[PDB]
Amino acid sequence: MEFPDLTVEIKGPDVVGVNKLAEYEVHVKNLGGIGVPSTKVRVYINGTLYKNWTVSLGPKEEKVLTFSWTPTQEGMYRINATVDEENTVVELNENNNVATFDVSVVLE
Repeated sequence: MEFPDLTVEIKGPDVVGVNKLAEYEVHVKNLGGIGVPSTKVRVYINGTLYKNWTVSLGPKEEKVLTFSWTPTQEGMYRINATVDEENTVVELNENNNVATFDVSVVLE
């Protein structure tokens, strides 16, 4: 067809202080033994786009994206990452290409 299985992962600190810089990583890999050149990985915070990357992935290839974020307001933040948001490639799984990560920001 052929139909890859793209997946993404969010990892990093769970609780961060206010007005402090934290580093997070996105782990994106192919699991369909076919490479996608069009592979776009994006990250949102509370629905709003924070950052984006365009990359290419070969068969069973993994790439690591990084970003650094300083939350200036205290509160709960939900960080989501998606790959192929625009749906340019049809995959073997469609729910297996999103990652949800919960962050708590404190004034501490």
